[PDB]
Amino acid sequence: ERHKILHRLLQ
Amino acid sequence: ADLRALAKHLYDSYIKSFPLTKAKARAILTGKTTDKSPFVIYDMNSLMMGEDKIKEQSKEVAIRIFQGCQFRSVEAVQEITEYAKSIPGFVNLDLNDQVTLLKYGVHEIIYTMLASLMNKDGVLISEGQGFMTREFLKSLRKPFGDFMEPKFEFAVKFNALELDDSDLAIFIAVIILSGDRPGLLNVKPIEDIQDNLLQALELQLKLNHPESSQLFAKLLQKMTDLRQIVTEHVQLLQVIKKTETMSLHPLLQEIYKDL
Ligand SMILES: CC[C@H](NC(=O)c1ccc2c(c1)c(C)c(C)n2Cc1ccc(-c2ccccc2C(=O)O)cc1)c1ccccc1
Repeated sequence: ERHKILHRLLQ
Repeated sequence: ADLRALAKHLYDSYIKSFPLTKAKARAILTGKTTDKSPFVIYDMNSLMMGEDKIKEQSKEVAIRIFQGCQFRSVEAVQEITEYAKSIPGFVNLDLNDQVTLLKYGVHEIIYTMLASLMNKDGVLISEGQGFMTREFLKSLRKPFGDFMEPKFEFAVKFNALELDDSDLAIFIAVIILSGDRPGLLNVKPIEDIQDNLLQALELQLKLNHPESSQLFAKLLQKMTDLRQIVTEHVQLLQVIKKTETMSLHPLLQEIYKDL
């Protein structure tokens, strides 16, 4: 939520 | 777990995720290839020549270099994230925790692996095609003169352990699965994984470094030194925030936000 890019890298 | 199978799995994944290994870096740094020598960068003219010979951007050296480090850090975060996904159990963790582990783990990992690219006199750059001298980096105008020097200090001590890629693959996995990161929702399953990783690391070091029976203990104690570098780096970034009227890549801003 607060980490859009990291979240995308992770999924 | 089969601890030898785990160690092998992690090594194979590390090799797939990280294109410049310590093995390749050491070959280059000791001149044991497979040349020609990397282009040596020690001043502004050689930096400029290096850009020609060969491969918003500041025409100022200190910022140019700082920007290069940002770009490479953005790449490192992606490689590390790919690697994290290959650690057994990691992708089954709560997604908020996965993000937390990466957020707080990447600096420790980046600086651990940066040592692989360093000797006491400089650091390999641009996938090993260049070598940037430590004294040159030290000579950059304030506040950037102190940007790299703590990384080098750490690296000289850490490289004295003589770890190889198979050791490092497991150590980096141990770093990722750190149950003491601020904000973690389910600490237990992270520690269960780290416990298996520490076992694998211990066996790996015992078997492959027979002369230094307490290398495992020595390696775990490097965390203070590593975290100290990270603290000094964050502090310098604050000074840079005030002094430079500077832009930080969005992924890095994301990592630093509420760090
Ligand atoms: C995670 C915090 C982040 N990164 C670092 O502090 C950091 C510093 C150095 C790093 C690294 C990380 C990594 C991963 C490496 C390999 N290096 C070495 C390196 C050396 C030279 C260049 C370089 C300089 C000029 C022109 C081209 C290059 C080039 O090689 O492309 C790039 C990287 C940070 C946060 C905020 C600002 C800057 C850096």
